[PDB]
This record gives sequence, C-alpha cells and structure tokens, in this order.
Amino acid sequence: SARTCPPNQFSCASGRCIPISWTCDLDDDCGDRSDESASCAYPTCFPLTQFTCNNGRCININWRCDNDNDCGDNSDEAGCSH
Repeated sequence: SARTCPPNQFSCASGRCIPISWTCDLDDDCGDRSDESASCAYPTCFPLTQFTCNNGRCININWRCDNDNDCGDNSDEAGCSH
C-alpha cells in the first residue's frame, strides 16, 4: 500500500482508511482533525462524489434511499427509517 490507504483512498488520522471524497464531509466521517484540516477549504462540500444536505450540511453521496440522499431535515426524506 502506497503511504497507507490506497491511491483513490484517504487516510484520515493516517491509520483510518476511507475513500477520497469523504475527506471534506463535515464531521460525520472522521470529524475535523485531519480530514477537514488537510484539504477542506470548500464552499461546495466536495466535488468528488458527495451530496449537499439542504439543512446546510454536506453528506456522503451513498445515502440515497428513497430517491434522494439521507440527511434528516427536509431534503431527501429526512431519514429512511424502518
């Protein structure tokens, strides 16, 4: 493995190994420590593969349940629950 996490993959606190796009996610993935402090300067969440929650949050693009992307306010549906 080059560095730590694969090429198309991001190593948060170095030891944590997630796909790149999750870096600038706003809290939920890692938090801030290095994920938001070593790349994030965004007014657009992240132009890799992400969704922009309508509450003002940014969320991962793979939370599409009903049709839109799970966040929990008035966006997607506000929580694909069961």
